[PDB]
Amino acid sequence: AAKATSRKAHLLTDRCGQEAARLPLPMHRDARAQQTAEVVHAHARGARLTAARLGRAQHQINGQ
Amino acid sequence: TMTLGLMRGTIHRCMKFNQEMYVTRGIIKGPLLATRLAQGTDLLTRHNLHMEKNLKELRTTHDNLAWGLNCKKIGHDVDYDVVRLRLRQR
Amino acid sequence: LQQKWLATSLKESIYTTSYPRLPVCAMSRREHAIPVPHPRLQPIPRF
Amino acid sequence: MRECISIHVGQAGVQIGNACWELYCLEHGIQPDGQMPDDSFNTFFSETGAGKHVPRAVFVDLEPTVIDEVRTGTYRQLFHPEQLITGKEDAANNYARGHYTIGKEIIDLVLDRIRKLADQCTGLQGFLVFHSFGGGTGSGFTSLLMERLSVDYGKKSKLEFSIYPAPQVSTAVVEPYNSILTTHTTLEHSDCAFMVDNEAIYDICRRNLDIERPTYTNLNRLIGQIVSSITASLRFDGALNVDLTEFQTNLVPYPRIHFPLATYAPVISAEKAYHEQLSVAEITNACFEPANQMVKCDPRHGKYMACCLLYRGDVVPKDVNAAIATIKTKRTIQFVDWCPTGFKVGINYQPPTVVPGGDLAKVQRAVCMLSNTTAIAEAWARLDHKFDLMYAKRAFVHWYVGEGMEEGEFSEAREDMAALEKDYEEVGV
Amino acid sequence: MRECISIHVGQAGVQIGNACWELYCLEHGIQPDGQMPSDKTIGGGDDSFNTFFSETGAGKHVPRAVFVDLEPTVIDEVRTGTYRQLFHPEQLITGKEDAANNYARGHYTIGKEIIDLVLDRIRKLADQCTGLQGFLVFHSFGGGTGSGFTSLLMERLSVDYGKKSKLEFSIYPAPQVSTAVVEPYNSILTTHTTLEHSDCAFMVDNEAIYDICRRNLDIERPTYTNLNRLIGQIVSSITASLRFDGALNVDLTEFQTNLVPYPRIHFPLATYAPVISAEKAYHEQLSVAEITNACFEPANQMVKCDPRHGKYMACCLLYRGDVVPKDVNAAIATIKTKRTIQFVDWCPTGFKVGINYQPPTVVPGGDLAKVQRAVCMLSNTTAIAEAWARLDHKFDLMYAKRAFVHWYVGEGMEEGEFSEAREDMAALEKDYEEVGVDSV
Amino acid sequence: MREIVHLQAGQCGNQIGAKFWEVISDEHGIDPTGTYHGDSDLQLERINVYYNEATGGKYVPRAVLVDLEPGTMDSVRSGPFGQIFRPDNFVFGQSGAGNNWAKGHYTEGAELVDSVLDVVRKEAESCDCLQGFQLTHSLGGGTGSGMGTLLISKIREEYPDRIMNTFSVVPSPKVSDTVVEPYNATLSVHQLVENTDETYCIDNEALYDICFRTLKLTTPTYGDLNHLVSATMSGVTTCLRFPGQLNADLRKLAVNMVPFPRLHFFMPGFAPLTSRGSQQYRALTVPELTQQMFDAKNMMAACDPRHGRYLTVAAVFRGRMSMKEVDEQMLNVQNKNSSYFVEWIPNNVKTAVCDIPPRGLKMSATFIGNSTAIQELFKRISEQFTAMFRRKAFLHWYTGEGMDEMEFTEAESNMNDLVSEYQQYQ
Repeated sequence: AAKATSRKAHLLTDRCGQEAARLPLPMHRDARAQQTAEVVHAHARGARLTAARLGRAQHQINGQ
Repeated sequence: TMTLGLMRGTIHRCMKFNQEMYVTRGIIKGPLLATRLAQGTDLLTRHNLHMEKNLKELRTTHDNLAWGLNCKKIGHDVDYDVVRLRLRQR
Repeated sequence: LQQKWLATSLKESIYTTSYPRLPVCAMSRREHAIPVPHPRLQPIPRF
Repeated sequence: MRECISIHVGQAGVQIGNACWELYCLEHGIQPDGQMPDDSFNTFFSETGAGKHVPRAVFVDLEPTVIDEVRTGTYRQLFHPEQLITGKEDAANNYARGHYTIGKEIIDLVLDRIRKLADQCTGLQGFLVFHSFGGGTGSGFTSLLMERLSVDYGKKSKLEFSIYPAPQVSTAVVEPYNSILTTHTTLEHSDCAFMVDNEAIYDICRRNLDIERPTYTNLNRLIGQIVSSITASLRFDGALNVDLTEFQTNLVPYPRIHFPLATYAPVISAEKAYHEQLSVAEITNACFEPANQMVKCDPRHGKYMACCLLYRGDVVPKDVNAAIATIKTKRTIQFVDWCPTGFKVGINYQPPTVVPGGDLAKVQRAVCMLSNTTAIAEAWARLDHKFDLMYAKRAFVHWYVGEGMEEGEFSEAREDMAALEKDYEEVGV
Repeated sequence: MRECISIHVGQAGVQIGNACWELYCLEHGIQPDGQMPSDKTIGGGDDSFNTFFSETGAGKHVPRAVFVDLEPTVIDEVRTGTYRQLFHPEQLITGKEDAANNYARGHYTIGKEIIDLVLDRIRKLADQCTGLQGFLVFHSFGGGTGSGFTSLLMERLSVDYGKKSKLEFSIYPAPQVSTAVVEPYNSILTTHTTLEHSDCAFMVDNEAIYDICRRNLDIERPTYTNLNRLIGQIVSSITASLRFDGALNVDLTEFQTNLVPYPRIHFPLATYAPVISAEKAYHEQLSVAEITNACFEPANQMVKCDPRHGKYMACCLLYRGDVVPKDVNAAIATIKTKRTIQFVDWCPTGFKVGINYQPPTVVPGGDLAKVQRAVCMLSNTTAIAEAWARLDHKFDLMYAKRAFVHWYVGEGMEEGEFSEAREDMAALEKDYEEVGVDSV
Repeated sequence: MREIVHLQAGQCGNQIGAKFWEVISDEHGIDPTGTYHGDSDLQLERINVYYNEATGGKYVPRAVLVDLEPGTMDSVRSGPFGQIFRPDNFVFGQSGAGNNWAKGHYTEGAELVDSVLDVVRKEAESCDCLQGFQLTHSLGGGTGSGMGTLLISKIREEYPDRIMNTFSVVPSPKVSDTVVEPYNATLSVHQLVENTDETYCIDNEALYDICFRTLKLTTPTYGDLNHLVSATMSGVTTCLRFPGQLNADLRKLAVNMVPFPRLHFFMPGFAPLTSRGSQQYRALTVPELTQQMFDAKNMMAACDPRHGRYLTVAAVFRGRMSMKEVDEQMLNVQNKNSSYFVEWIPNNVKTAVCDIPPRGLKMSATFIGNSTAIQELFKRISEQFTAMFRRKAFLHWYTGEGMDEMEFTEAESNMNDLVSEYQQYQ
C-alpha cells in the first residue's frame, strides 16, 4: 500500500540515478587553443613558402 | 526493516550522486574562469534541476517513511504493553 | 646532578613554556637587505 | 609585492604555524606585540598607519583547544582575531567528517578570509599549504579546500608540505584511509608536494644534535628552518635568486610527479658545531649521505631525477662548484639517464637567524636540497600494503559510509594509486 | 532654500524621530534647548541648518518635523524627555485610541479625525519653506497607524501638492520573525499606495539589521535603539549633499533621475558600508576600496534579499569624508571586472557618484567608531520579486480559510481589497522580471 | 560549547556517581558549596563540559542520578559532597525491583521513565553542542539493569547521533553477589548491543585483583574501589578539558575502536599504580607507564587476552611528555609480543597527549582495549544461564511480570552468535 508506493518512488529515484559529452569537459580550453594555434602555424608556413618564393623572385629582380 | 534498508540504499546513493554533480558544476565554473561551453553549462543547469526535483522528492518520501515508522512502533509497543497487562490480570 | 636532583610550572602548557617572549635585543639586524629609502621599482602605472 | 600567503590546517597546522611564525618575528625586526623597536616584511606582514604588522596567514582547525591557546599566550596581539578559524567539534580521525559533513560549514568562512587577504596583495606570488594526512581537518577539509581552491584561482601557485605518516610507528590505526584518499584529490590539486616523517626527525634530533627526549616543538623548529630557505630569495638579496615559480619548474617534469624530498645540511649542536670546520663541501656531503634525510627511505634503491640547492651566508661561487663536481662522480649516487644536468642553485646573502631556545648554533652556510627520486615508490608501497591488508576484512569502513559519503571512493582510490604506482618506474626507467 | 520636511507616522516613526533628530543636533551644533553657541560651522556655509531647522524669535532653531501617532504613550515620552524644548508643541500629534493592527480602523474609521489636523500643520511647514525639495516618510507596514493612516495621508498628499517629491523609508515585515499575526493583511493592503502614491521607496527589515549589529558591531543583545541609529546614518548620507560643501553634490532629483527608469519601478536597496566597532577600527584602514566593495557583499544588506539572484539596474553611490575623486573612480573600475556583479543588458554605464567632504558624526552613548570615510549605496534590482513572494506565501495561506477578515469588514472595509490588492501586487510581481529579461 | 550530560542508576550508580564527582571536583577545584578556590586558570577554561552555571560562582553538575527507592539517595544527599547536586536531579520511586529485570523494565521501571525523560530534555537542551551522554550502572540489579537499559533504548530514539557510552558492571565470574544475577545480566546484554555506541566493562574482582596485589592493601573499601574506576572515568575525557599537542575526545576513540557496530567491548587499565611504601622507590618515566598496561594484571575486566587477540588498542597520555620516547615503546610493544595482534590492520595503537597531569602526580596513561577477550566473558553467563533455565529455575518471577519464555529464549540465540561472530578473528 503506502509501503509499495514508497518502494516505487525509490525505484524511480534509482532510475534517475542511473540516468545521471554535451557538457564542456573540466579541462579543454587547452586542447581548443592548441588546435587553433596549430592551424595558425599551418597557415604561417603556407605564407612562409609564398614569401620565400617571393624573395627568390626578389633576388632575381635585384640581379635584373 | 525492509523499507528502512531501501531508504538507506536510496539516500546514500543520492548523496554520493549529487555530491559528484556539484563537483561537476565546480568543473564547469573552473573551465569557465565558448558558446558551446555555454550550451554545456545550460545542460548542467537542466540536469541539476531535475536533480533537485529528485532531492525534494526523496526528502518527502523518507519523511513519510519515518512517519509511518513511528506509527508502527507506536501501535506495536501499545499492544505489547496490552499483552503484558493481560498477563498481569491472569 | 645537584641541579637535576633538587628541583610553579607544574601547571604549564607547553605553548607557554616553550614559546615565551624573547628578549628585546636578540632581534635580527638586516645587514643585507635592499634599502627602502629609495622606493623599489613597482608598476605605479595602475593601468 | 612579494607576498606568500600561508595556509596551515590542523593540529599540525597550528603547532607548526606557531613555530614558523615565531622565526619570522625574529628574522625581521618584529616585537611579539606587533610593532618594531629594510622592507623584507612585505612578503609576510602588512602595514597600517600605526606601524602594526599583521601576518598574511590562516590557521584552520576543527578543535577549539588548539587555537584557543595561541590567542591566550605570548604572541597574542600579533594575530588578527579573524585570521584563526575554529570549528565546534572535531572530525576525529576520519575522512567524510572532514570532507562532506563538518567540512562544509568551515569551507565558507575561510574562503571569505582568503579572498580578503588576496585582494590586499598586489603581486601575490602564491599560497603555501601545510597540513597532515593523519587527521580529520588536515586530510578531509584540506582536500576540500583544494577542490574549491582551483575554481577560484586556476593556475595560481599552490605548494604542499604535508606530514605523511611514518613507516615504522604511527599515532593511530585508521590513519591510512585518510592518507590514501587524500592523494586522489591532491594529485590534480597540488603543484609541488614535499614530504616529512616525524620518526625521521626523531632520530636526527638525538643523533645529529645532543638533545634527546624532545617534543614536537624541537621538531617544529627544523620544519620551520626548511621554509625559511624556500622563501629565502624573495626577501633578502642574492648573487643568484630563486622564486616560488622556480621550484616546480625544475623539480616537476610530469604533472603526476610532484613529490620532492627535503633535507637540511648543517644539523649540528650549539657545541659540536663550534669545534669543527663547516665548509661548503662539508655541508653538501651531509645532504647526500642516507642517514640525514627528512624521510625514512633510502634513495640507494632510487634514482635522483631533479634537484635544487639553496645557500646562505658565507658562500662563494667557487667552492660551491668545487664540491658539486665531486658528487657528480661518486657511484653511491646515480641519476636517471634522461636528466642530463640535474641541478639548480640559488644563493642568498643573509645568514640564518638563531632562535632563542632552539638547538642550533650561529652558522655561516646551509643547504636545503629538494631532490625528488624513485625511492618514494617504496612509500606508497607500504601505505598500500597495510591498506589491502585491512580493507580485506572491511575493518573500519562503516565509520565512513554513513557520514554524507558513499562506498565507492575506497575501491577507486586504491586503483588510482595502482596507476601512480605504475607511473614511477616508467619514468624511473 | 533647500528644505526637506520629514513626516514620521506611527510608533516606529516616532522612535525613529528620536534617533534621527538626536543626530542632527550634533551634526549642526544644536544644544537640546535649541540654541546654537557658535555661529560658524566647521565645514559648511553658516546656513547649513536650513534643510532641517528654522530660525525663530529667540535665536532658537525648531525642526521641520511632524510626528504622528494614534496613541499618547509613545509621544508623551518625547514631551518629557531631554528634547522637550526642541520641538514645537503642535508638531507631535496624538489621538486617543489606536488602530490596533488593522487596516480599516486607521484608514476609514479612526484615521478620519487625524487626517484634518495634520494637514493644517503640513501646510504650515510647507508654506514657510521657499525651496522645498520633498517630504520624507518614516512609517511601518505592520501597524494600524503606519499602514491605514499612512495610506490615507499619501492619498491626500497627492492632490494637495501634485508632483512634489515624496520618499518613504518604510519597515517591511521580516520573512522569519514578525511580531504579529495579522501583519500580512496590513502589509499587502498598503502595497498599492506605495506604488501609485510614491516617488521612491526603500525597505528595511529589522531581522536584517539584527544580523549586522550582532555580527559587524559587537553588540550581542541589541535593542530597537541600536537599530534606530543605523537608519539615521542612511538618511543623513542621502541629505548630507544638500547641507555641507562637496566636490560633486547630488540632490534629491539626481536620485530619481538615475535609479528610477520606469515609474512603476522605484524600490531600491539601502546599504551603509563601514559598520565596525572601535576595537575593530584600530586594526583595519578604511580606504575607498574597502568601503565601496562591502556594499556589494550580500551579508551587509538592509533587507533579506540577495542580488546574485537579480540584475542590477542602476546604482547611486554616496561618499562622505576623506575621499578624492581620483580614488572613487579608481575602485569603480574594479567592480566592473568581476562576474559576481551583473548589470542588465540595457544599462551600459549604470552609476552616479556624490562626494561630500564632511565626515559622519558620532554620538555619545553610541555604538560605531569615528571613521574618515563612508559609503551609502542605493541599488535597485530584480531581487525584490523574492521579497514580495514571501508575503503572497503568507497572505493566501491565511486568506484561503478566511481567518481574520471579520475584523476588517465591520470597520468599513468592503470585501474587494482582499481579492484585488493582492492581484494589484501580482502585476508588480510580474513587471519586475520582464523589465529585467534579455533582449530579443 | 561541548558538554557531557551524565546518567547514573541505582546503588552501583550512586556509590560510583558519588566518587566520580569527587575526583572531577578536585580536578577543577570545586569545594562542596559550589564555588571555585583553585590556583590557575586552566582550571576554569573548559569547565562547562561537566558543570552548569548559576548565581555567583556556583557550578552544579549535569548529573542524572536515578533509583527506585530513596534509601540510596538519602546517603548521597548526606555525604560531604551532597550539597553540590541540585535537588531536582535525583529521581526516586517507591517500591524497587530488587534483583529482577522485568519489575524495573515494565512494571515499575516503565512508569518511572516518564520523569527521567523529562529531566534529560530539560538539560540536554540547555547545552549548546552536547557531545553525548555517559551511563554507569550494574547489570546485576533491578534499577539500572532493567530501567537503565530502558533509558538507553529510549534516548537513542530522540537524539540518535549524540554519543552513548556505558561504564557497565558485568558479573563477577568467580564469587557473585546474587543468585539470579545471571538473569538480570543476560537480558540486558542483548538490549545493550544494538543501542550503545561504545562499552567499557568494569568488574569488581578485576578491581580486587589489583588493590590486593598492586597497592598492597588489606582494607580495600568500595570508596577505594570507586577511585580506581573514576581515575579512568575522567581519564577518557581529558583532552576536552585540557589542551595538548595531540588531542582526542569520546568521539575520536570510538572511531578507532568500533570496526563494526557489534564490536565495541573494551577492557580498561591505568598506569601509575604502586603502594605507599613502594612509592618513592620507582622513577616515574615513560617505559614504566607502558610496561604495566600490557601486563595481565592491570585490566579492569576479569579476562586475560593471552588466549585472544588485541584487535585494536588505545592510549591516552598525560604529563608533558608523549612525543618521542612513547613512540619507541609503542613501536617496541608492536614487535616483541608479536602474536597478540591480528594481521588485517596496519597498526593498532592510537595516541593522544594531554599536557596537564593529575593533581599530586607527574605522569599517567589510560587504556581502552577492544579485544577478542570479551567472548570468553559472555560465555560464563551463558554457561550458567543454561545451567539454570533447563530446570526453569526462578522463572515464576518473570512470567507473572508480563514477560514470556521466548524472550528468554531469544537472549540465548543473540548472545551465542555474538560469541560466534567474535570467534573467527582469533
